[PDB]
Amino acid sequence: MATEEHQRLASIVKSCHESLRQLTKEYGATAAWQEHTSPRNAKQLAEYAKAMKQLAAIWETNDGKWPLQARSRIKWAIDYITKYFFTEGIYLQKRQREQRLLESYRAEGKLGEVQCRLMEEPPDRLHVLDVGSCFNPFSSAPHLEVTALDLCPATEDVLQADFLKVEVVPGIREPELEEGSVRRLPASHYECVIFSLLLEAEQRLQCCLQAYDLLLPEGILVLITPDSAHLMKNWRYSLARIGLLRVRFEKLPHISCMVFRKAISRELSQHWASIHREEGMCEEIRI
Repeated sequence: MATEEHQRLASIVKSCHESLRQLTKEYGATAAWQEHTSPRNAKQLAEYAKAMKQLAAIWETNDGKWPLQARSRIKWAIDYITKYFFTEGIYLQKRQREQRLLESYRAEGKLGEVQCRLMEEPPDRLHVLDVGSCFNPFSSAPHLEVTALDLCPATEDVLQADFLKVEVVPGIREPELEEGSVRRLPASHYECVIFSLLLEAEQRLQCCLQAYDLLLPEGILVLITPDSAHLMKNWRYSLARIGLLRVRFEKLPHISCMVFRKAISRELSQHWASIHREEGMCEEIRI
């Protein structure tokens, strides 16, 4: 029961605390810190100066509490990402488990010849796209290079954007902002995409398509949804159909947490959908 849930929860957070202490030692500071302590614009030095006033104020007022206290579910998300790319090389584990299946499919002759795409060695700071972000929390981690965007951002550092409305155009390496809200995004760029803003048919699916396009080969898409059962399989089919496979499902005490991975070949995951289509599964993403 929930005894297993909590027993796993507490262990994940200990793993995360330990791992992040280590990572901080290596990186010296967070991505935002580096990007901000060297201001190129007058606006940038303003941000610096206001942040200094913020720091003086945080040091004198209270103690032992950095204001933004990240929530436990988010801590799971960091932990998983760190393990998938760095500490546990799970992407490689999955690359083996996936290549084996492709072999098996071409052996049946069920899948023909396939051109694939695999990812190079993981970079020192991982491109993370936190969609529908509240307080760009993944910015707190040292190894993360976060691009956060909310429909209605409340921080200076989250980008005005409607996710479903952005052209994912390959050949650029930076988000393009026309009129203070994002118009164009670099296609196949991010190691990880986080559906912070949970999805709740056609819209509910297209968001995942865009995510797929934004992900690099073997990238991850992370979904947090509360307890508020068989539907998950009925559209794990649908996700597999688009091109990604459920590579993790954890049951937090009250929340449920999923990670899908952009497979080595899209044809692979689509054929896998064919095999595992339980009769009475919609091609779309439903509540």
